[PDB]
Amino acid sequence: EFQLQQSGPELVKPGASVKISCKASGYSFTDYNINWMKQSNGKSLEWIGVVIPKYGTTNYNQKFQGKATLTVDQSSSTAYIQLNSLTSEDSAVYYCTRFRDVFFDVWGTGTTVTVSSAKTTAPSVYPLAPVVTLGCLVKGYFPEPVTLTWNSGSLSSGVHTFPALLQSGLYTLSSSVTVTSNTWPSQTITCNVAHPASSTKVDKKIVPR
Amino acid sequence: QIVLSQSPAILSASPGEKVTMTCRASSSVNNMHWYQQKPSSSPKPWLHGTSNLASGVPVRFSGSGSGTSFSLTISRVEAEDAATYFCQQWSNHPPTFGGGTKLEIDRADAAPTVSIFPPSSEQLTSGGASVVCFLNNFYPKDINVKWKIDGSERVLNSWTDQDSKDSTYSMSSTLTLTKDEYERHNSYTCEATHKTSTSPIVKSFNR
Amino acid sequence: RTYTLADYLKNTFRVKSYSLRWVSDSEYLYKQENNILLFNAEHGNSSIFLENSTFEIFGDSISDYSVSPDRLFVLLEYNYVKQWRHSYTASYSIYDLNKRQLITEEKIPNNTQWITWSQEGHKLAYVWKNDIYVKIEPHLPSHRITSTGKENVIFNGINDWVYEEEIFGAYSALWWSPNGTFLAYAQFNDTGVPLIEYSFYSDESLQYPKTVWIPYPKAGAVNPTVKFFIVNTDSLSSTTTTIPMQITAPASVTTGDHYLCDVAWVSEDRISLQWLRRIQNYSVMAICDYDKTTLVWNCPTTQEHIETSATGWCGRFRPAEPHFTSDGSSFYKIVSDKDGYKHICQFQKDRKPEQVCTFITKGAWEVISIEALTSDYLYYISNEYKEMPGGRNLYKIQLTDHTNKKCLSCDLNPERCQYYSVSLSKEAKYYQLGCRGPGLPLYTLHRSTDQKELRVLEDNSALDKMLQDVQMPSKKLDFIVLNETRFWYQMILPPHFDKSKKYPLLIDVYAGPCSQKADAAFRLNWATYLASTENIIVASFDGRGSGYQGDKIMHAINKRLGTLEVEDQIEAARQFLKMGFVDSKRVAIWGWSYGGYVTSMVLGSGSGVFKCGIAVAPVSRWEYYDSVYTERYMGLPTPEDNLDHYRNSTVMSRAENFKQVEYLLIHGTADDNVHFQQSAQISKALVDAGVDFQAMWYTDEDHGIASSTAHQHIYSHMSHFLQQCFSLR
Amino acid sequence: RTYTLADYLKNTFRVKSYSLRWVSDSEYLYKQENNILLFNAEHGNSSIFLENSTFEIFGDSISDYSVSPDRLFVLLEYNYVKQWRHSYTASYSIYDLNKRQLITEEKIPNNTQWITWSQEGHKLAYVWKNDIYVKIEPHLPSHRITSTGKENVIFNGINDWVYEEEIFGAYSALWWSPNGTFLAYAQFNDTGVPLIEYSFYSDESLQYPKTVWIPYPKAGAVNPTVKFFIVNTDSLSSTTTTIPMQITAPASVTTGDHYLCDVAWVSEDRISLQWLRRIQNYSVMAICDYDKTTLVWNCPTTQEHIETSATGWCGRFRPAEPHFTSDGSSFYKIVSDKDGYKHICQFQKDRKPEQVCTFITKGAWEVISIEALTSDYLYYISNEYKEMPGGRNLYKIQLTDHTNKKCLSCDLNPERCQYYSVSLSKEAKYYQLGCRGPGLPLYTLHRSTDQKELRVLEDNSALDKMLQDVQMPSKKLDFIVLNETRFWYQMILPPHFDKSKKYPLLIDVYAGPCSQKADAAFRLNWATYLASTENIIVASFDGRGSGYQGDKIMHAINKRLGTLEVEDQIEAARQFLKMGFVDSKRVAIWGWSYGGYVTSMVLGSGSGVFKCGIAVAPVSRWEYYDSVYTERYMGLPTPEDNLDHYRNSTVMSRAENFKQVEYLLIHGTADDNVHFQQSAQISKALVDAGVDFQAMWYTDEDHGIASSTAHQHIYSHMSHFLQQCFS
Ligand SMILES: N[C@@H](CC(=O)N1CCn2c(nnc2C(F)(F)F)C1)Cc1cc(F)c(F)cc1F
Ligand SMILES: N[C@@H](CC(=O)N1CCn2c(nnc2C(F)(F)F)C1)Cc1cc(F)c(F)cc1F
Repeated sequence: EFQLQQSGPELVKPGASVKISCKASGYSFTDYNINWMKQSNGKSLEWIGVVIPKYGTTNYNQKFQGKATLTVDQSSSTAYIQLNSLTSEDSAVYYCTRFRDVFFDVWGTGTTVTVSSAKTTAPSVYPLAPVVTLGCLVKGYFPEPVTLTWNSGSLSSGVHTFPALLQSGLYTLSSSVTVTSNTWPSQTITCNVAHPASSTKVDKKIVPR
Repeated sequence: QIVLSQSPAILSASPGEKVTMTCRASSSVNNMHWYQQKPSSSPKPWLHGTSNLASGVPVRFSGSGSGTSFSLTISRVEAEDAATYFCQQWSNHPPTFGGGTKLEIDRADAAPTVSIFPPSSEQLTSGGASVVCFLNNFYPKDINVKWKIDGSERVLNSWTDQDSKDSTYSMSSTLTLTKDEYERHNSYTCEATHKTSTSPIVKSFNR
Repeated sequence: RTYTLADYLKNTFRVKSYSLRWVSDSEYLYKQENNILLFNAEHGNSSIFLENSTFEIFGDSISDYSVSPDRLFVLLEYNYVKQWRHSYTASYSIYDLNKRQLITEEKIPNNTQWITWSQEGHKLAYVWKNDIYVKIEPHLPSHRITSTGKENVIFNGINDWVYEEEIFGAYSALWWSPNGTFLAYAQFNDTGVPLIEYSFYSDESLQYPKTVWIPYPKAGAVNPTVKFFIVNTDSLSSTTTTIPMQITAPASVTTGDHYLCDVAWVSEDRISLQWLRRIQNYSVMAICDYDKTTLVWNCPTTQEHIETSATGWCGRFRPAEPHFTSDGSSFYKIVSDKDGYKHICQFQKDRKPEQVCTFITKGAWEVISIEALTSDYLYYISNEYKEMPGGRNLYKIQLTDHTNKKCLSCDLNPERCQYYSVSLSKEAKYYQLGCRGPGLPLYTLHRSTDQKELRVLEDNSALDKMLQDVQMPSKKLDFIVLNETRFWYQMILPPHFDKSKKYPLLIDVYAGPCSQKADAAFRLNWATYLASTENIIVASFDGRGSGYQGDKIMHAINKRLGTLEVEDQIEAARQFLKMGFVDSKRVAIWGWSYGGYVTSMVLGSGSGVFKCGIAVAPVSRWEYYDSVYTERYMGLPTPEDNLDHYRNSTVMSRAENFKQVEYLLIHGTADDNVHFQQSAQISKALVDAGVDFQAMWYTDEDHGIASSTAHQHIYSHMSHFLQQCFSLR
Repeated sequence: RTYTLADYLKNTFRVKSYSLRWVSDSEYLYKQENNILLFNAEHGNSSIFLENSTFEIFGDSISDYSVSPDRLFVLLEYNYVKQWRHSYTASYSIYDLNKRQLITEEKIPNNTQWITWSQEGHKLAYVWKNDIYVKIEPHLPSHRITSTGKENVIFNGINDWVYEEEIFGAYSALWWSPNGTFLAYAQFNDTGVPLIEYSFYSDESLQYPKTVWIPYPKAGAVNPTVKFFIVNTDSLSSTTTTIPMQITAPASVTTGDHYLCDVAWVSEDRISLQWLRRIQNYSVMAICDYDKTTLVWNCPTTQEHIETSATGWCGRFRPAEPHFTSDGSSFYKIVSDKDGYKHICQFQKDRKPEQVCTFITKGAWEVISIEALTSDYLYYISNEYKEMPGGRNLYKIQLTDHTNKKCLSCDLNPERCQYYSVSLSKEAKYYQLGCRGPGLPLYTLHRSTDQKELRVLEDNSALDKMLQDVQMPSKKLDFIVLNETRFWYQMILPPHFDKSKKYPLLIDVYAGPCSQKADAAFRLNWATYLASTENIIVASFDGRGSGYQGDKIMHAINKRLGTLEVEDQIEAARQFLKMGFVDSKRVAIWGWSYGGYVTSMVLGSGSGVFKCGIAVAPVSRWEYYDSVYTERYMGLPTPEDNLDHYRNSTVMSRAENFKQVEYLLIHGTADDNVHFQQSAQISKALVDAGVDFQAMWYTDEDHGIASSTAHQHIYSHMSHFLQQCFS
């Protein structure tokens, strides 16, 4: 019923600044307050600050006083966080949350934000065949988020989306899927790789060698 | 501010067993909160006021405590409960978090499905050759995968999170090489030493 | 069902109250679901002041708030850390009301020991690491006043241990001027003061226990020294050096050791300083004026007002407050008359050859407090109505014609309400009555001219429900005649009390100097449980030494702090046995703090009246307790003064007599007030005498034993003992 | 009438004994009570040595005496002030026996921490303000040996807290050479060792309580360091500066933290030093020789005898004492077999290729101690006779012929005596037998060649005539069988114990590592009152963890001090229920010290076997107790080692289970051994848990609670608790 939704993933160079929103709907937006969090890829969470949508009153953490700046638009019911002057240390996932004067009872989708001097790069897709097990090796992109699905959904069981790994400025995300011996030789199966930043809507079907 | 210490990092327990969970503070806390987070997803609200359920949280979960030692008990753990937990404090501003309470599940054993892939005609086009190998569905996470160039021992690994469906793990071993070095030898070997085995597991392809 | 032990401990039946803060002459502030609201008493409406979302900004860490007199800034207290009874530590941050945001430039530092707004305007002063700071504007840098501060040695603008506890009853030792030009403050030096040292074990993770230490002047030991100062806040600059100015003298009190025991601003260039000797039968109220041509505060002998006492000590616990008029000439003060009765009498700024003051009240009763002073009327509380010392009612008196003495709260509800406490407005044109007992507490708003009830703020309607199926005890306030004079007592009788039947009797005792256990207040406490469930009569008695009944009764125990109130508690029991509803074989006595000393002395007397008894955090001998309190009633522990009674009024001297009784000794290990030493000595004496007793320590608990679980444990542990003593379980 | 509590506390029935100090091979001394008398054993006559008047000049202040080896001087101890278990301070004055008058020139100073004569002659060495002073002649001035001493920081010739309590078991840390040429001593440094701090309230007159503080190394905390020195006593003059010679500990030991645990002079130019790592599973016995030319004590690698233990720790509580021969080449110590049984192994001064040694005794039993070693025979105590770990008998074995294996106390009186202790002469010509139990104690004199009783020293007949109208209890020593292994127990049965009727059971427990409650000794203590008067069966059980029964049993609790011994105490109770003379609805368990910990763990187990129980001065968690004792069994409390079990085996973690029982917690406020902290944490855990229990502190009492009035009070209070619990 109560929905929170943020902007998509982001990339920027050192010294630059970014802004990410937190749209909300359902509850009376002016009543409850908005709190923001930070979490590195393999560390604990970290509280940044808080805002009240009604008056736009802010209160920041001492650690993020001279970095993050919070604002809100109550007409559009959308809260914002403005991160100024980023470095490689700021590379982390950010969340927007609501407070019921008790605890963080509502949470947003979550957004990864990377900071690096390297320019954006597009992924390469390869069809893997058994010469029952299929595959779809994605190799040679950068930012982080590469959405990989089979037939735009459909296949769920047997899927093992392995998270990406860095290799000399090249992210390598592999995948797999398994079914019966009768289904694949006849019918067509295809993996659907997608990377927003570089603008790529890639398709590749698995062909018998 | 208050350094919360989760005890311990990762903890395993079978389905239907008791599971206790504690968050140790440094100074003092009036009311401890808890949050569940599945890998690659936003944290979810679980227990507010130490005991009370959130709007949607099931009835098997409940906690209590005071001072510098609060708790959260889980009655009969299910397969879906396999997710990381965090303790939150806000009796003293600024609020702090724990560290890591990865709720593992103890399941039955199963051997890894050893598949293999040579480089496709598309990847050879770029002037390279990445040999890939797959290991799917297994509880024992310990393994010793290794490649051999017709005998000579020479890799990029990537591991899956715990499945909420069946609590199993998986692995993908990728071997990146050039097209010139790919056209220098014949056979390619992908073996492993898994818990549910002793000697190397055989699986290979030939040109 | 009955009012069980669980109902008391878990606190199911909650007795409500109505707290409010008078901001203006006809406006106040009140809380509602964590939302502080503004009420205007001019109409019958309310306006939203500051929402729960604002306090939520800091989470649940908000312990308290404080709005400035100009209603433009709010002081937000958070990260509360208790120290002693009144002293504590907290972080702070200021909220702007117009701009609706926090002031994050030039902030208040961590571990701020005290803060205060000025009387008029948004000025801030605060104490940090025993040094005073001044902040003219919330956004501007703070000007440092003192740089002598040191932990547990030099205190600037805050009281040490003994001054906090026994003198001011508060941690703060700084006072703003009316308009805000000056800032007065006291300085204490604890260099000679010896240290009490006890162990704090902390949480189980701590491997080696910490040794806590406090500068604590025990009876006869070296006390702290005091120094009063005033600093001009309007002349503070970073260019010039901030130079406070010291008020010296009086010459009479500075002959030996002395105390600063009250201070009040009369005008912007006039201030009254109350002083007191170590021998607390001599008090001087020196009014001092600011000579701006030489920058020194002048204190002549003509403006001094001496106060003495041959029978005992000055005031009840200290010389009372002087309430000055707007112009600053006349001031009213509660003083004992020639008959020995605390009454309001008028003084002028100039003294008289023999300072006789015109007493505006003469009756055989005492004035409790002066609540307000207007241009043409005066508000006060007394124990006059129906000749009950345990009663409290609001009275109004005229300054011109003294005979005009109307009561404000007497017949508003004479059955339900016989114990009132009032919270008046600035110029006293509106007021809130606080009915405490003997019925369910009631809170109402009123207008001063018409004495008309505007509305009912809280009447405990929720508490009226819930208690519909419980066997409620009944309180019985009455007296007896002993040796040609009245002595009032109290009895929480069991539900549907039958005079024909005999019940077990428990004497609830404190019986300290100027104490009053027998009153008309309502309480849902441990005594309610013992009557409701266990059918035990819980009694209380105000014998010789008790207050609010003249200085003949109160000063009867002068230099004799453990003899009359001991024997009068035994006599009270014998009188209850004569009434014929008390089981003589099942009579007990219990008390906390001073009550523990009385309980212990009663059991050690060997009267044979009491079967068993419980002492919680008892004083054992008076040499162990602090100087200010002890030397007020006792002398100094010297052969020249009163060492012989110090040596004779100890509990452990009477250790052999405990064989005739069952004794339960309880004491918290981290008690800073009545140290664990005292019980440790008692127990050691009982061991040497070969008498068997029961004991209980509470790890890391102080004098209150106010930790939730420790509070539940002690009263549950005491219940088992009392059941076993009376053969109930 | 019965043996009442009053009889125990007033101590009307004194269990007499016979002490003595063997001066020569044929003569010994003993106190009449008024005087001391010299008894020659070859004769049957007496010779008065030192009269009552000689002490009476000092009054009742005389606490002890010490006659010199040459019989010319007597060291008179007085103004005794106790410190810890063994440590104390006292004034001293030497008495000339020949001239019969006191030496009043260059006398011994006040608050002397330790004194001792040399092995031969009459040379005195003494510690004062943590500094050693040698005194060749009673009237000569003292010679400072060291000047680094400081209160609670540097200790010269005396043990600090942890060394006194756990390692040596005494306050003295200096050793004279056989001929008074060298004086060895240890130096400890407590700089870095954290402090325990508690309040001592003292007598009523004291206004402000005093804060006592001791350098106390808790489990995992910084231990004190140690240094060994030897000073040349024959070359001490006021012109030349005294320069002691330092011995370096073995290189294998000095890699980390370590201990010095035992010192024994082999000869004049030879000495044995026993070392031990902080991880107490590795002990090196380095024999060091004196270099006459370069003045340095050589310790070659070839003279280092290593001891190890994979199952647990070296020795019982520490590596055993080696007994060297007069020549000083071969020695004997008690060491574990391949089966894990403590027996006497024969060693030489040089080690053998892989530390092999010749066991002169064998079988499923253990040797207790080695009282003497002569040129012809070896004397030792064992628990072999009748396969009784509880029993004690004097044995004798020949050096060459191992099969020549006698017993000198097996058949003296088999009913009255199954538990012996021996005090031999200077070279095993005469000896005293000390029959402790299970009958009334018996003391006799003997000859070594022919086992002939010369006279009865103490028959306890005086006690016998008083215990003829009292209802005496009866001791039942026996065992049970669990998993094909026999665990022994004892039971103090009430007078005329009727097996048809059912009685209340009280489990007396200590159950520490290498402990033995179930034995054949006679005791007229608190247990006899509970049997005689209250008709309560007081029982004890030596489960897994107990010693003198092989290292398989003793090392079962290694790294695990709160699991086997506690549940074996529960299991032992279940066995007593099956026997059919125990009232199952009235069973309790009490213990002091480690027993308090076991009691507390048993009560918090949740077995539902025990109704109530009393823990006196209990350990709560092992992080609080000292390092040497705790780390010997538990190791270090670190994530890399054994922190998990440290956190698991706490009493506070079992707080919620105490709702099923009635618990009495007792602890002295001035306990230096098991600090009041521990019970304070237990009580705080029970309060948070919402459990009701009973408590009692004791102001300014230490671990023993041995003060007269405090001793009477605690046992009266515990007696009331059991009366309330059972009746
Ligand atoms: N220390 C005493 C304080 C007191 O009696 N009052 C509170 C402060 N006070 C009082 N009257 N005026 C004031 C104040 F002005 F200080 F607030 C009474 C109470 C007290 C008395 C004892 F004998 C004892 F063992 C402990 C104890 F806590
Ligand atoms: N600290 C312990 C030492 C000991 O058990 N022995 C005394 C010294 N000793 C022993 N066996 N050999 C030696 C000695 F060689 F060290 F002397 C027995 C005793 C002990 C154990 C506890 F668990 C406890 F809570 C207190 C306590 F006092």
